[PDB]
Amino acid sequence: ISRGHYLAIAADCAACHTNGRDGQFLAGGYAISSPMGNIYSTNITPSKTHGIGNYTLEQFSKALRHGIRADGAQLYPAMPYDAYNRLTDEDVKSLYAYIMTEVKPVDAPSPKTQLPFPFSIRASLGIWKIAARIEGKPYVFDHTHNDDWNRGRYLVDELAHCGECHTPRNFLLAPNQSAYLAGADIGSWRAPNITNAPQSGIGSWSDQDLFQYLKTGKTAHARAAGPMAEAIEHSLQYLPDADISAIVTYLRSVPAKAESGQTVANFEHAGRPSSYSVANANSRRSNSTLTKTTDGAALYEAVCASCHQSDGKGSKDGYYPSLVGNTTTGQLNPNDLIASILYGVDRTTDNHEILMPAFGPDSLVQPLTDEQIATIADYVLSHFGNAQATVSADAVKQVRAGGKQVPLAKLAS
Amino acid sequence: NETLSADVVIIGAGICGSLLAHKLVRNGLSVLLLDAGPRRDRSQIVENWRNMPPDNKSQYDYATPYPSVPWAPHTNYFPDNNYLIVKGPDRTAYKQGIIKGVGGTTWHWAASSWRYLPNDFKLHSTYGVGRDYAMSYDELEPYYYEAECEMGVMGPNGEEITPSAPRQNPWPMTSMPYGYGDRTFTEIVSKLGFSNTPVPQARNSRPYDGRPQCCGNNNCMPICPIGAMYNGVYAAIKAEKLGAKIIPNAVVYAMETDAKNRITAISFYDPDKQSHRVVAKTFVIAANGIETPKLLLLAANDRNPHGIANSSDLVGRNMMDHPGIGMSFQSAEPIWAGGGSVQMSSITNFRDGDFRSEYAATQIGYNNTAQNSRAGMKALSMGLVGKKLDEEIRRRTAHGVDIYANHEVLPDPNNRLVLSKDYKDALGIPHPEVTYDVGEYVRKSAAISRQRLMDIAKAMGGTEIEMTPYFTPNNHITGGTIMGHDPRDSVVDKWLRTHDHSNLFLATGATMAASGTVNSTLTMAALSLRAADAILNDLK
Amino acid sequence: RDSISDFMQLSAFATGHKNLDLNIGSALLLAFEAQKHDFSTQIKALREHITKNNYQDVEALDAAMKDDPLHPTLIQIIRAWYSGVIEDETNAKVYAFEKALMYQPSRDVVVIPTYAHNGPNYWVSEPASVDVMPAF
Ligand SMILES: Cc1cc2nc3c(=O)[nH]c(=O)nc-3n(C[C@H](O)[C@H](O)[C@H](O)COP(=O)(O)OP(=O)(O)OC[C@H]3O[C@@H](n4cnc5c(N)ncnc54)[C@H](O)[C@@H]3O)c2cc1C
Ligand code: HEC
Ligand code: HEC
Ligand code: HEC
Ligand code: F3S
Repeated sequence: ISRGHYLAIAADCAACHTNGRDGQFLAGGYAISSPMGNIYSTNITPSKTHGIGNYTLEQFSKALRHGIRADGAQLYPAMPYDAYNRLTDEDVKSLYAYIMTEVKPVDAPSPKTQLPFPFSIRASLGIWKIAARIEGKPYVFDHTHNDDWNRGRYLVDELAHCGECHTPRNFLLAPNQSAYLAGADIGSWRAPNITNAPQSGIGSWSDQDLFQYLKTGKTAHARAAGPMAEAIEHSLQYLPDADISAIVTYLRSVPAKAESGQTVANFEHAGRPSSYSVANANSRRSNSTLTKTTDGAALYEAVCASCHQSDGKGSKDGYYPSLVGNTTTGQLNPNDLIASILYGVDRTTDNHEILMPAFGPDSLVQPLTDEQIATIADYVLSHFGNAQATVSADAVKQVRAGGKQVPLAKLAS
Repeated sequence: NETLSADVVIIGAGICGSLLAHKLVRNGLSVLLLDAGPRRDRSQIVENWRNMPPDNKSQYDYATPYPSVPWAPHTNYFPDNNYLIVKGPDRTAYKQGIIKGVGGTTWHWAASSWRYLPNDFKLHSTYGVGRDYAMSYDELEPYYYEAECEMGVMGPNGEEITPSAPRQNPWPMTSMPYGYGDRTFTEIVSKLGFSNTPVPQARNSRPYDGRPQCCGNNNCMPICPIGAMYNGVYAAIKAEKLGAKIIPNAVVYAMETDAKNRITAISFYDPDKQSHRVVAKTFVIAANGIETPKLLLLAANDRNPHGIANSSDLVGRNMMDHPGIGMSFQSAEPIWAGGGSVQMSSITNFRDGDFRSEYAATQIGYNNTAQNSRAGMKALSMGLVGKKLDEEIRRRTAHGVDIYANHEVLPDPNNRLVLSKDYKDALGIPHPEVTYDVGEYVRKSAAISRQRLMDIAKAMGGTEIEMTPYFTPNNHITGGTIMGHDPRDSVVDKWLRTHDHSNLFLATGATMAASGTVNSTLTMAALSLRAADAILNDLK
Repeated sequence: RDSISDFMQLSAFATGHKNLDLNIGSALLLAFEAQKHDFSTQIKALREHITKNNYQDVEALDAAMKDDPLHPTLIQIIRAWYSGVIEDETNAKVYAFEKALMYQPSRDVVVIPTYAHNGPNYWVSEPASVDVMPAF
């Protein structure tokens, strides 16, 4: 592949500008769930009529690094131009060449993003950019570190823009650079702490485990779901081993940020040698459409024990992950466990597809209510994961609604 | 309920009814889906099966995990609940299993999705026996493929297994690999001269339809714990998501016709025998090969004194299934049943031929259900103790084999489904009653199938060989509302619309004019989608 | 707890397998005592027979008790531990599934149906020998 194609894969610029599996790639039309509403990715194919085919190199650079459209309109920060801002000029030119010469034009306009007032006018974003402190000198190599560290920092910060999801946002929905890579809620999902904190972050992960997770999304203690599965299956599985090694090298040097109430790492929680009762289920025969099953152990056995075993250790070949020692069940924040139960897992790497079915209201296999999901999550947390974490029906409902509403979104009421 | 209006009302939320409802709501029609049974949860059925006694697992009890509701009971044969009365010389061959509820009997089927051979649609024209379908295989092929795509059917994509149904497109998925038992059976019966080929199954050899890949839970009958196979509740859920309205526990019992014999309304009961009226532009009965004729006969009017759509006196007649001979033995060499699904391959060698003018074509198959429960119960019955008990259990689960041979039955007018004059249920509705005779066609086929099964058992060095002296039921209820071109000799036409009532469609296996040789639910689904096309053309 | 301890010891002797679930054993003992009021004294008599005659395994005890009236209850205990049921009806209560001792001698090869073996395509591998008893 070209240098521009490699940069487009590394930056994952096609994971948002392609509307799902269908929706010919780089044509836009993909809806991003922002706190203020839905923002649609635009047509980036070099169509002179509906795409960016009339863009010059300077116009493309402005749109990519500064968030200013060709017209002069401000782009919404759903486009990570705050991360792409420090891309070198050579990388911007390579991306421009790849867009102009290697992606086929698509003549189909994308849906226009309509946001509630006062966010409808994309002219106040200048003051937002001033407050966000985006600029932004182009990246140059730090000569105190080695080349691997610099390349890993460039990949993490400018191309793969990990902090877009792993660094929490402040009140104005701008990056909080004090809590760099300390974990953030990005809707129904939470990107966990990936600092070098031994307990809060990924500091206690083995280097091979981190490499394997970044390359494949699968590890004996961690499985990638939600936005992480998409990031890995669209960008990170195609990166060279040197790229993943550099990312790991940089990540091992990220200063630690501690989480409140953490004593052991997310993957270091042992399992209670406890389970359900087959005898107690005998009263529940002749009781189709389980509503009288309120026991967490019984619900887990009925809905979950088939794949993850009754002891919560999964299958021997590792296809079904062990819930014991798993970073999702071991988090003090049970957001990811709720999201996994609600939406399942779907991750295609090397053309092979992981899938855990969804168990939310829209499920085909077994729809569960907020109370049933909370009960199952509580049983899993007590017996296989973080025993200090708890889940309630309101928490499940909030995850279903798209996470907690940020205070800024209250302005559009 | 006041009037419960809709464009189309479908009676029965089975695979046929739910697929029809989904296609209709996907095309802008207002749909009312009625089911006499309750809503069911898969995980609760899984728990019920797990807490079902091991003797009920060794002997294939497929109905106990699904509780039977008194207002709309279904069949149970551990201890027989007498919902379906069967008479005749071959009554044992019509002791069939049905499940009532949203999702229907496909809640607990094996999910063997089969396309019929082209000759199977013109049997009488080809061999001079039975009846010809009102349509050809070429007319049902697009709907065959549509049902396969919706249901997620895997099959032997690159393979010339035998003369089989010609395809225009490959299967949506490729067949998952065989387990040890299927491989061993294939080599043995290939040495025997039989062609063991993969069964096309509505099962996930890869993640499909947002549902997991099959991990080989080997409990397809009676419940998949993880949804790696198709159940009609999927189509019901998708239809409801698109605006279809579903009323469970809606036991339809009455129909009203106008001066043109078009249906104007239907009446159903709730569990408390309260009557509700439903008016629609189009009425579809998708209940069963048993429940559809029962509803048609029970709803007799003054305009239709002998039953709805019974001007030909054929409603309930020509009842068909695939009569079966079962065998079980202990193989000399280990077979290790249980790898993959419960039905992974079958001998398709004798599905067609020139012999079909004399005796029935057949399907010989090997059961892949795990024999661990059966081995444990049998070894406990021998009074063994200690290490001998464990050794016996292990040997018997490694060596136990279940084998079957299913036959094709011709449509016989005296194979009938009259309403019973001796038994009723809570709502006072009479029980179905079937008089069944297999016929000399199947008896001559069985004289050969028995020798074939004996040859299979001998080739495997089988001991403790046990054949059923009777015929067994295979749950593919066809006939009862026969299709054809002549209104004097059939109940519905090629579009599944009844001849008597232009308002009424019957999306059921009872419409099928021949039973074929293999499982018939895929043909049912294809015919339901064809009827969906007809209904859409009628209402637009 | 004396009755439970005696039942669990006699069960470990009768089934020949030391690792038996205590919750399953407690439920089985409660069901056995509900069905038969004199179950505990029969358990004590069987244990007295074992200790007095110094039987090494259940094979010798079964061989030397083929006609004594305590044979049916010993066979019933073995059957309850292996099958997971005590009665013989289609509505009999199930006290153990996937932990019943009759699914264990084939666990390394054969699926306990509603629970998965390792992976969506594990059955492409060759099975183990019938002559090698796994575990437990
Ligand atoms: C154990 C088993 C295994 C099987 N395996 C296979 C297989 O491998 N391959 C295959 O092709 N087929 C198989 N079958 C057959 C298959 O299950 C049926 O052919 C299939 O379900 C088609 O049924 P249906 O959709 O016509 O109606 P069903 O799903 O049987 O019933 C539809 C609904 O009608 C409702 N109903 C009935 N009467 C009324 C009324 N008066 N008012 C309102 N609602 C009513 C019922 O409650 C029910 O929910 C199997 C069957 C069994 C029992
Ligand atoms: C029933 C109530 C549950 C619960 C509580 C969980 N699962 Fe599963 N699960 C399955 C697979 C294949 C995966 C991982 C994907 C792969 O590696 O390709 C998972 C993942 C999870 C997680 C999180 C793991 C991660 O780190 O994100 C959790 C907390 C979890 N599951 C809990 C497989 C299955 C099933 C297959 C048949 C079924 C059923 C379930 N899971 C059900 C449940
Ligand atoms: C870019 C270079 C990176 C790197 C190095 C990582 N991520 Fe993410 N990530 C996201 C989410 C939602 C999750 C958790 C999902 C769940 O709750 O199941 C993760 C997870 C990780 C981990 C695992 C941490 C653990 O203990 O589970 C690691 C090591 C990791 N990430 C590193 C979300 C996102 C994104 C959303 C837009 C983006 C971009 C990234 N992650 C990018 C990166
Ligand atoms: C990887 C290289 C990459 C390139 C090159 C790129 N984007 Fe965008 N992009 C957007 C959104 C959303 C907008 C429009 C929002 C706005 O108007 O403020 C946009 C706007 C643009 C525009 C403005 C042109 C127009 O018609 O609006 C260009 C050019 C562009 N992106 C190019 C989401 C993304 C995402 C989301 C995950 C990613 C990654 C992303 N974009 C990556 C990239
Ligand atoms: S029970 Fe399910 S996991 Fe597969 S073997 Fe049958 S579809």
